Amino acid sequence: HKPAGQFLDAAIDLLRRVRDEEADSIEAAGTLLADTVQNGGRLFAFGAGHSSLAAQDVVYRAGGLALMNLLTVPGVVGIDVMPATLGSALERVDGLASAVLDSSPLRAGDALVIISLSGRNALPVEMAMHARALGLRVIGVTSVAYASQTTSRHASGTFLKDHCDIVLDSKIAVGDAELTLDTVPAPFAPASTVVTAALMQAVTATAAATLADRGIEPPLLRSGNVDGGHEWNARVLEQYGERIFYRR
Ligand SMILES: O=C(O)[C@H](O)[C@@H](O)[C@H](O)[C@H](O)COP(=O)(O)O
Repeated sequence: HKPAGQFLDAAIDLLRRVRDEEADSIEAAGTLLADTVQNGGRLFAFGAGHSSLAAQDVVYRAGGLALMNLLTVPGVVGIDVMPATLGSALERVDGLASAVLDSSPLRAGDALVIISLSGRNALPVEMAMHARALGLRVIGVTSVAYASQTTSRHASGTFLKDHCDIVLDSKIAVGDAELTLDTVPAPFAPASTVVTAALMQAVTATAAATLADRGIEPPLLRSGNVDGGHEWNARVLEQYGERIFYRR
């Protein structure tokens, strides 16, 4: 009955829904990442604001693939921007996504994951449209419910899900808040980062296992906070440096 238990039970139920409903899509996404690695392509992940947190969770990560890179749009990487409200305004700016993609090392055949719960703003929609125009394969992590219950804020009238090769449904109901209290007018307690981080790890774990099953040793990193982790990782980062853009 207490709020903590209600929230955690809501988050568990959402993870169960992802496990039971998105198993085949997670497999397809992990397979696309493994194909891209095998074929010599690069891997990138993007999200704006709090959707950036799931993208970051798979980059330079203990237990994660060394080959996953972050596509950084300045001002929308997490909520670090001053003022934080500028992050929200930048999600509406047409042309930011193309500036960032065109400057990046992404090329035809690469894979880009785009995390956007709503999928409705100009920046993630444009990011997907322009990435596909550049020949990238695009995986979206998005709550498809928003596409029927909200209006697109992109000029095209379309949502992120309309421009993805693979769509992973992150299930969160409109409002991104799992609890209500009779005395309290706004809902509270968002689970979207819990779910998207979990979805992202399921995808990259699938990619790692798929590489392994093909006789390809997955380039996995170890935690730098267990003795010996940084030495292990140094080997891996050097080995795959050509497709890694967060170090040299
Ligand atoms: O207001 C909210 O819903 C979040 O606090 C906000 O930071 C969100 O994470 C970004 O606006 C990106 O939203 P999308 O994930 O829908 O792209």
